[PDB]
Formats: sequence, structure tokens, C-alpha cells
Amino acid sequence: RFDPGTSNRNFRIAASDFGQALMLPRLYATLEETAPQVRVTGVNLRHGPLVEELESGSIDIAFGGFPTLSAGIKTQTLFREEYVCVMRQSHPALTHGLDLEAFRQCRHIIVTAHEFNHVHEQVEARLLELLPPESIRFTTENFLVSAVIAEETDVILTIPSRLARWFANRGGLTIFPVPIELPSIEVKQYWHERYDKDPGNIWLRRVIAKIGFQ
Amino acid sequence: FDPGTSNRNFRIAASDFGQALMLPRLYATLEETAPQVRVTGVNLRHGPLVEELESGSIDIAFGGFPTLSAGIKTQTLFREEYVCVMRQSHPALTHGLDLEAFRQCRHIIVTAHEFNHVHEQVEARLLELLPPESIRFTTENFLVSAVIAEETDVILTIPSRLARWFANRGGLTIFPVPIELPSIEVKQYWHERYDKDPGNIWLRRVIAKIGFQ
Repeated sequence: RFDPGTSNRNFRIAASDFGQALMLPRLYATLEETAPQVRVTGVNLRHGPLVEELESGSIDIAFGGFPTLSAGIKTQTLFREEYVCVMRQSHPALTHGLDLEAFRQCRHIIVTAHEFNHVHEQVEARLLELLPPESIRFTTENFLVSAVIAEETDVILTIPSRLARWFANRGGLTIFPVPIELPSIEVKQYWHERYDKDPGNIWLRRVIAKIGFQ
Repeated sequence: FDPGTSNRNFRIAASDFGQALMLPRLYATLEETAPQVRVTGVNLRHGPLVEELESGSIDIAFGGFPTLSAGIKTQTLFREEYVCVMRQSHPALTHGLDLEAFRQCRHIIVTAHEFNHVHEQVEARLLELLPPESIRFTTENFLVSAVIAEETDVILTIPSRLARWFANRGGLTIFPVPIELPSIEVKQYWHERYDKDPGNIWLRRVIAKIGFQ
């Protein structure tokens, strides 16, 4: 059914834009070394029921936190992620510290995710509860968009640390801890039972599961 | 409608590139004159944009959408060209990017077909001229693909503003693309139903006043 060295299969992985940008580069080596005509497509999250897409075969694997996925779904946990805060290094509060109430008074960009039933909705909910409505300036579905915007303007962004670190590395942004206690996230890969024994699917899970996510 | 005291959440539909470009150019106007106004960036979807503009679901669309015509007003904001980027630590760098070398590289392609975005044209041209095995990754977000090109040895063909944005802050280097590609017109789009809506009108005018480099 599936041979890495000769396959032309195009694998589709559903993930947030962040999850995509995290995953695919970690697959490149394996692809050039052992599967040089295999393709990986990063598919955005949708409003429709994700379990259906895994069932129909239109998605091979989902990657991230999808608490709503259960029946007929098999999973494996890959790592934990924690949230932090960022603001750009030419931000007025940077010269200052930031306790909880100064935090509440700044401008925020929120990444929204409840429509996609992605675990980040947990954080989103916490922030919408905490923050004065007037404190929220921008809203977007994409983590990477939100990061770029935080670099170009004075808004505070609350995001997975891995993403924060990737953008900190260019010095646009400073990382500081969230002044509230946010849930720790379990990031996994998800697939459907109907494909548990599919050779290609099995191969992909193996590769993903061997990724050094440290 | 008063900007100074409104709390309206305006929804703009654009590619992730379009959102990243637009919203920052709106911050000052918000800070100075509409401090309670929210802007939301919405991803392009499966369905037809017109039905979203009509619905009120989306206030304005930003980008290049040839398909919007019947009941849509537009104002052209600027025009964009395409280039290639590869990271400085790429073998093909110190060698030139002629068409024959191009074909021998691995590519990441941004796909746009689903949401009738002008990039369809660019995507189609590349697929025409590239062997199916030089294509390694595919994604629908420009920003995703730009960080992937920064992390791995893939070639990425993208709009120059996006390119210039990543070249400055990192390892990607910009190359002309040895493939014939259309120029692009970036417009704002809105339904005629809201042509006269004060809120909309205000937004459209703030945008038409942005100085896109």
C-alpha cells in the first residue's frame, strides 16, 4: 500500500496556522532523506465538524488541541505548551513593569478559536472574561497574523511560548509572563479509527511522533 | 455614527497576509479618533464573498478578488508584484535562480483556489512549469509559508511586500521569479447595500488614506 521512498502521496494535516508552521519544517529532513516525492499540505481549521473530515479521509491527521475530538478518534500526546505574553520592545509599558490592573488597561489583540473548537478557546474565554471590553482592539483567527501586528503596534498578545520564542528571536517583541494563571495545553496528533491501519497514515504518525519538540 | 464614541466591531475579510498588512495601518486612527472601535480580521472561506458582504457578515473585503462583480463596489488601493525568497543558507543561493535551477529546487506553494483569490493565477503558472516532485509543501496562509521558507530549504513565490517584510527581519533573500507572472491590483470591496452606511463609509475612507509603501 505505501512505500516512502517511492510514494507521491499528498498528506493533509489540519492545524492552526501556528501548528502548521511548527510542524512542517520538522518534517522536511525525513522527506528529503526517505520520502522525496511525498507532499505535506497544511490545512486551516474550519467551522465544520473536524471528525467528519478525518472520517471522510479528507484530512489525514489533525495537530494541536481539539478537546471536542473523541468518538471514533484515536490520539497520541506529543508535548505540553504554556502561554506567555508579548509586547513590542518600543512599548510604553516596557519601560515600566506590569501588574494585573495595568495589564487590563492596555490594548489587546485576541486570537479567537472557539468556532474551530480548538483548545485555545480556553484561553480566549479567560481573556474575554478578564479584560474590559474596551481594552480589546483587534481580533483574528491566525496566531501568526497576531504576532506580526504586535510587532508593528502597541498591543499585548497572549500566545503559546513556542511562537513567542520564534518572534522574540528577532527582537521585535519582549516576552513576559501572563499575570493570571492559564491552563497548560496538551498538544497531540489525532486520527480516525477508519485509518488506524492505513500504512501511509501509520508512517506519518511514526515520523511526527519521533520529532524532537524541545 | 461617531468614531469618537462608537464601539462597533468592524469585520474585514482578507488573507492572513492582507490582515497583517492592514490592521497595523489602522492602529493610530483607532487610538486617536475611534478608541472604542474594534477591527476583526476574517479569513477567506469556502463560500462566495458577495453573500458575506450582503449579509453584513463582512463589512469590507481587502485584497485582490476578480470574482466579485455583481453588487459589489470597489476601490483600487494599490498594485503588487511577485518575487522569490530563499534563506541565505540555501545551496541554490550562490548559484542563480534561472528557470532550470528553479525546477530543481523544492518548493512551497501557497494555494488560493478555494477562496477565489487572485493568487490562483500565480499558483496555476507555477504548477504549469514545475515538475510535480519539486513541490514539497502546500499551505493556504502566506505567513505560514514564509516561516517555513525561513526554516527549510524551500523556494517560496510571494508578493513583494510580504517578501520585503521577512527579508529585513531575517534569513530570506529575495529573487526575481523566472516565470511570467501577472501584476496584481489590490482593492477594497464592499456591497452596495452598505455603500451609504456611515460606519462603512468612515472605514472605507480611513483605508483609502493609508500610504501603502
